[PDB]
Amino acid sequence: FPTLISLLEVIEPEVLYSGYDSTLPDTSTRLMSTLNRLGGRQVVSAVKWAKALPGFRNLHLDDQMTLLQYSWMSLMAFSLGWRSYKQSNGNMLCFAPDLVINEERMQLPYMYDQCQQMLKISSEFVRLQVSYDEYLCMKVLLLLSTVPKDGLKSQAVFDEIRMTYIKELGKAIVKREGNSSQNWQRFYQLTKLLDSMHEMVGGLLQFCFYTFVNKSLSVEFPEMLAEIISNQLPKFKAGSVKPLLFHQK
Amino acid sequence: PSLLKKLLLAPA
Ligand SMILES: C[C@]12CCC(=O)C=C1CC[C@@H]1[C@@H]2[C@@H](O)C[C@@]2(C)[C@H]1CC[C@]2(O)C(=O)CO
Repeated sequence: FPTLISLLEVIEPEVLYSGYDSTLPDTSTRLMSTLNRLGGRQVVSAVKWAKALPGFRNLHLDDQMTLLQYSWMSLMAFSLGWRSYKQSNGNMLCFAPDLVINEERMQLPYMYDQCQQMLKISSEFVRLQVSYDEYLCMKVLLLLSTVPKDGLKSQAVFDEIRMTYIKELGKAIVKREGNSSQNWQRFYQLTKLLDSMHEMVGGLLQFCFYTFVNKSLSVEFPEMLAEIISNQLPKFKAGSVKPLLFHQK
Repeated sequence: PSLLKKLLLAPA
């Protein structure tokens, strides 16, 4: 019998290369434009992943678009945290196999704070020693953790999917531990981590918003990512979006 | 006809 966790493993996309162009002025602007080009391709990969995610296609198309537009930065930063954990134990930002950034190069203008914020996400994977299956279940829950205050068009379907993957997270925890003493404690810690992602990514999103709107910074964005931000940004800045939290705020 | 909508409706 096939399991949901085994399917999450098989649909996880391969890591993308940047195609980086080390033969140029390592300016802050060019690095940010390079990262956004990689980010746009990673979002395309994440859309294809969501289409294959068991249950996601049952949502109204408009809800599928809302969830991807609202959560894309959480997905990208969480996966960056995982790669940086597995490839460098949280010491370097492992954007792609050909684009590994150590924190000396984060001294570039506008780069220090955002790199510290990305490293903090990776440091949580190190602290908790997150397993691959726990990571895969948590990543689905991030896709399902930011919603309009006024609700979704297929609310009942959404409620069912979200509860399904909360249960799957519990199953991944039970598998990680040939015993029982820590199952609830572990679920508590990982749902605390999920809740904390909203704030841990908030500064990254605000910085992205500013580089998108402030054209004099000359940061370039690829086409589909620009479309996504242009829809997400007004909703976030207007306060019309809410996080789904497991614990009292 | 946004790019995201097109991708969600596309086959692959
Ligand atoms: C998705 C992305 C690129 C691909 C990746 O492995 C992880 C991320 C998450 C952080 C993103 C990053 C880039 O897109 C550039 C971003 C948006 C950065 C947050 C702030 C940022 O540096 C900018 O706002 C530059 O304009």
